[PDB]
Amino acid sequence: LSDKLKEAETRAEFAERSVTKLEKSIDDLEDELYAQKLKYKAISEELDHALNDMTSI
Amino acid sequence: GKRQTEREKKKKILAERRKVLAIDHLNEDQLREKAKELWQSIYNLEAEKFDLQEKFKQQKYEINVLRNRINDNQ
Amino acid sequence: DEDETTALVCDNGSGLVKAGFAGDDAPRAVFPSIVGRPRHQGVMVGMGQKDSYVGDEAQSKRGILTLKYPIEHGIITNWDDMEKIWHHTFYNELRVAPEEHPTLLTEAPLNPKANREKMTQIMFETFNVPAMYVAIQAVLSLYASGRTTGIVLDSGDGVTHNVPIYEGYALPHAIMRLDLAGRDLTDYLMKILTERGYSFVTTAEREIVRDIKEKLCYVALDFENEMATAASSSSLEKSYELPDGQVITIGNERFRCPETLFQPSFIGMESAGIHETTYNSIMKCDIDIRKDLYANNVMSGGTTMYPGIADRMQKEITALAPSTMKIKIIAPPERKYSVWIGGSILASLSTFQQMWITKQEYDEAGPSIVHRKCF
Amino acid sequence: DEDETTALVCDNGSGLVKAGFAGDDAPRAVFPSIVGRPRHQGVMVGMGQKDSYVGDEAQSKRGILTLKYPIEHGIITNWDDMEKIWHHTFYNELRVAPEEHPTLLTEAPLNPKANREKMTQIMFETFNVPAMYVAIQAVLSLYASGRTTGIVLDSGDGVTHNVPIYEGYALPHAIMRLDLAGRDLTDYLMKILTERGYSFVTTAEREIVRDIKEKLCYVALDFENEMATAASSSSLEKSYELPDGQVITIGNERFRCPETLFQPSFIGMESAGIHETTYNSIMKCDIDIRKDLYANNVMSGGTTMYPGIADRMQKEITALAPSTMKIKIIAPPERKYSVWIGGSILASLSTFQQMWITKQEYDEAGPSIVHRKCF
Amino acid sequence: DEDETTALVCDNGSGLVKAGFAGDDAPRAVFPSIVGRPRHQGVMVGMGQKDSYVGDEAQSKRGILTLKYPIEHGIITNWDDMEKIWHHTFYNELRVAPEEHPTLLTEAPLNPKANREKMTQIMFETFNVPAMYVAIQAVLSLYASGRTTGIVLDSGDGVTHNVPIYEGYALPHAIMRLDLAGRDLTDYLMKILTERGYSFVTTAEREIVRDIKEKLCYVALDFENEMATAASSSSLEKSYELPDGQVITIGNERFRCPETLFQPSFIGMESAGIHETTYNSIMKCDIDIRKDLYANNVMSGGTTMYPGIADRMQKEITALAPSTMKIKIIAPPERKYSVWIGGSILASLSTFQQMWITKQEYDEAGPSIVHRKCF
Ligand SMILES: Nc1ncnc2c1ncn2[C@@H]1O[C@H](COP(=O)(O)OP(=O)(O)O)[C@@H](O)[C@H]1O
Ligand SMILES: Nc1ncnc2c1ncn2[C@@H]1O[C@H](COP(=O)(O)OP(=O)(O)O)[C@@H](O)[C@H]1O
Ligand SMILES: Nc1ncnc2c1ncn2[C@@H]1O[C@H](COP(=O)(O)OP(=O)(O)O)[C@@H](O)[C@H]1O
Ligand SMILES: [Mg+2]
Ligand SMILES: [Mg+2]
Ligand SMILES: [Mg+2]
Repeated sequence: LSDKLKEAETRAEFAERSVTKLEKSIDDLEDELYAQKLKYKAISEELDHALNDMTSI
Repeated sequence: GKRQTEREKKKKILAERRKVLAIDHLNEDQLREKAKELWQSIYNLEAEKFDLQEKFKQQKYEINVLRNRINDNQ
Repeated sequence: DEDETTALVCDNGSGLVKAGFAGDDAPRAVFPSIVGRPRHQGVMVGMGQKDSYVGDEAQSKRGILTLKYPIEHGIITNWDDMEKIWHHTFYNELRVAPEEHPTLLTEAPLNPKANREKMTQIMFETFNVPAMYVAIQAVLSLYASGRTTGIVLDSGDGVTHNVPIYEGYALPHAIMRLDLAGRDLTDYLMKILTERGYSFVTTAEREIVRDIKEKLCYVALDFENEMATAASSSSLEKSYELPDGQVITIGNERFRCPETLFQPSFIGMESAGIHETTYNSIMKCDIDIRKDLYANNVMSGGTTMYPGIADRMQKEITALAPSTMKIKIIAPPERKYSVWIGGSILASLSTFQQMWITKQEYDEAGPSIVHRKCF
Repeated sequence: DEDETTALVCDNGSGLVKAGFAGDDAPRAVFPSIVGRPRHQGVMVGMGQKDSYVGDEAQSKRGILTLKYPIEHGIITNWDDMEKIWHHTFYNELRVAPEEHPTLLTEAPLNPKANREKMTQIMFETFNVPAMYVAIQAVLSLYASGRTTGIVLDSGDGVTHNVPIYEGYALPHAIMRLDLAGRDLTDYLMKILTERGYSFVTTAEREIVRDIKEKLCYVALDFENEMATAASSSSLEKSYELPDGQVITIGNERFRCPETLFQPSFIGMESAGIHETTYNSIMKCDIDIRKDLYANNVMSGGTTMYPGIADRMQKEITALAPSTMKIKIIAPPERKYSVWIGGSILASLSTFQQMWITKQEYDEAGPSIVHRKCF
Repeated sequence: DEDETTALVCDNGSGLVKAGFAGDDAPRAVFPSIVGRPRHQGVMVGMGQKDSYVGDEAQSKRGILTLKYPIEHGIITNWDDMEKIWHHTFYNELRVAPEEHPTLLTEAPLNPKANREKMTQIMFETFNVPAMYVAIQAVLSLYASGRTTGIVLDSGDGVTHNVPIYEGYALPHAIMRLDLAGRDLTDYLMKILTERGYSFVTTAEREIVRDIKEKLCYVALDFENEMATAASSSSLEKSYELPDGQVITIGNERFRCPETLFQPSFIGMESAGIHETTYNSIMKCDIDIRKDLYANNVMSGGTTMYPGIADRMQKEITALAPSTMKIKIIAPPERKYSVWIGGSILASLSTFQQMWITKQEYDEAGPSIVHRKCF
């Protein structure tokens, strides 16, 4: 039973480290995705102003 | 590890003699006489120190004397 | 025991021999690559006169037997140990003779010609084998991964191979082998533990600390920050219980042991870390496929069983390469056996049954010609 | 030491720096292009605090100093190494300051603009030099050859330039540079020797095997036939004695090392061999002068010191071109220094003394305008 | 007694403490590293109540005092013995306080961190010392040798260190310590003398036989041949006269005692002999400098005072290494004190006077930071 308990402790230590790394990676990927979305919408606003002046021609 | 504790005890031995002082329950006149007892403690302390100093000097002469004996019967 | 005439897949990887029949999903006979030699001479009567232990028989007794590694950095040192480990695997575990089925062996990339000719000669002349075949590990690992693109990083015990394969295409010019792996990490942990205070200088303890590393040692996500926060340790240091009972206390050393891979300067070698060498290899490839190599990088080897390698690789590559593209790193579960698994799925094809090398053609051609035929 | 106000000819060729005063027939200060950095940090007291070795001082100690190449393929990687090698050549060997005589430097064909502007700026702003001049190597080599017609093949250490000049006329459109030279040959020999069995992965051994190649490696007159006759070797394989004493045995590999030049496919590059690229360059020229280019082809570069290049070139060109005309290939003795020799005979003319670029006009014009003035 | 404000060089080597002022050529206070402790309790009145003897005071009386070794294999066992030996050296022989001059101590390579922090704390907190410095023995020995290249073999009493230094460059990765030295040789001689017939099991006799070994025991030039010719002894066996008067007769055992160094199997350890370990260390170094390490090998330690070590080393290395180069072994006279001598010449430099560690910075930083500053 001591061997089994030590095996379980290592298994969960591994799974918990995996949990923390996956959560950190998820947070980072969300940050990247929505920053990129913001950049896309910003260049969209640039196109909006550009078309407005082009109509102003 | 006990030697580190020995140095810690050296500081702890200096620490033991000092105790918290309370100036809130005392009035104007009593504090003065209490200051005087603190002063006498100071006096007392230096006296013993002085003694030690003089003894130290004496002891050093002893050492010197002792050394000569081993240099005369070798 | 076996009713199918199929090749025996025997992965003789450095540190662990994994043998089993083709078609299986995992090796049945898994034992370390070690040979135990009787050190002294006993006047006792009745014990086994066997002069050469192997495998679990040697692992069970490491205090009496001087331990010798049958493979070093990749180059085969002693051939008697080779004959011992194959003869043992054949006539002690599998309970089958090699005279009835083929044998698909797996060798490391960029190995000496003497090694290949020697093993082939022992497998043809001495043992009567109908057919042999040498295969590189990286291809079989990519097979088991279920893809055709990516750079396989195989970190065994004494050698580390980086092999790029894009669209099912090998690149023999870019394969660069570097002898940094589990043995140099065991040596680094041993010298730093000797620095801690517990000094040992025998191989049995070395194997014990190797097992301790396999069980506990992990990779750090930020080396210097972990050093600072471990200066005042609380939960960062762990107290391990030796199988003998002696209470060992190991703190930061864990996540500083594999760090030697990222900083070879610790062992005073001008070689670059595994990540930097892989990055340089990517520059050596063409630009067109570099993004695909970034998106399909695969890992192999037992050394990759440590927790925290994927994240460390991602941060290091992101710091080295631009951060505009997408650089996903994929590590298939049970990657260590994946190589062997590949062997199994490679031995069931009829075409592969047509690509074997029989005895007669080898005998007339000779071993060197056989080397030309394979590549 | 010098009583004549003449430019210092300093050929900074890739792999070997050759510096000397104008008028001489050979460079006095010849040292490899390498920079040795202290790898570790010593607690020792008294040794030179110098943090940057160079030249023979680095060659004498290659085990302690990590070696970095100051030039790669042609593009200058680090400028600190540039300042180090010139400052060393000025204040350690020649024992003369650049503030008293000009300096005729030689640069490779088709080099980056950043390289030229950088070296010119270090030679004008930092060091006080009365006048600078950049010159292409091919023209000076053709000068030293004593002709005005032919195609110069300059094979340095990391780059190979084919430059056609007919009747003294340069062709900046046909100059094609290809980064195949001595370093890629050293890498090929290293990987094939690792295939033989002796594996190394450090730069000091790389330089040692480079020297071994320079001394022994030659070009084959018939690759496949030599392969067949070397299969059963007797006098074809030679046993070399390493300067350390280890007995190395090298057979066919020698005459298969430079063969990579003729078959770039060995390094997995779509580029064509040096002979085929030269042949294509000849087609790119006009037909009228093609025969003259066939009859006046000249070679340059240290890599051409191998025995058997002239015959191999003759057979390959005869197999590619018709065999009706006459295709004589001329290689002047001591061709490697010939370039530098040219510099010497180019710095003694009064007209060339009138074609220098003084500080003031460069300062007002700026470096870019200086680039326009030269070409 | 001392009119110069210079550091006291106190080499606390295992087995013999050698203390003296800087500038001298030999230690004035030389005494064994032993602590004699009152075993019984006496009802007598008038004798010294001192509860802890040290040095010659303990050597003069070994029958009453149980002897304890203050150092074992390198790791400090008891710190009270440390405080005893320094306090004794300060206030019984040198007749000088540590509050007036620095102190340059010498420690063994690859020692525990606890040892260093402990000695530094006893030298700063308890004793008021203006400045401390820890130094490795190998560097000072190479200094006293008057060179900058070679591999120092320091064989003390309970530990043996092989330290390669080429062109004044330490190699902390190659330093390998092995606990085979004079104590294990004394134990081997004791058990083989017990096998001869004279059995003893007390430490005083152990020290006596240690002295007998130091005086008589030598190294053999050919072990098996000496065994054969000693089978019929005549002049090969010698009759020694014990200081007590008992007539001891010792024959071949002499030149078989240090042989255990060359064959650790005698003590049932898988470790390799000192010569084979040094040879392996040489392979671990780079090839370029290996010849220089062969030509500049230096020895240190009291154990090297036996006659016949140089020749044995030469034959063993010649049998192991090739016999084409030149392998000269140099042993400077009075090598044992050379280390200490180095200390003296190291404490007279003004720069070294600038590399000391004062109390205040250590107190704020703490001992661990001090460890980082030194290395
Ligand atoms: N379960 C494990 N956990 C951690 N490390 C391991 C494990 N199994 C093997 N290793 C390490 O991997 C190395 C051996 O790998 P190897 O068996 O050669 O991989 P492969 O068989 O994929 O080539 C050894 O250095 C060992 O320390
Ligand atoms: N004596 C020699 N024998 C063979 N090869 C040489 C020799 N000297 C130089 N080389 C090769 O030439 C290259 C360097 O040529 P380099 O000095 O740039 O020629 P150049 O100075 O004419 O431009 C290196 O790769 C080196 O291997
Ligand atoms: N004069 C001598 N002759 C033979 N052996 C000696 C002598 N002096 C010391 N030794 C041996 O050397 C060991 C102690 O060496 P040590 O004093 O530590 O050398 P170092 O001071 O150079 O480190 C002991 O085992 C002792 O047996
Ligand atoms: Mg592996
Ligand atoms: Mg050239
Ligand atoms: Mg010693």
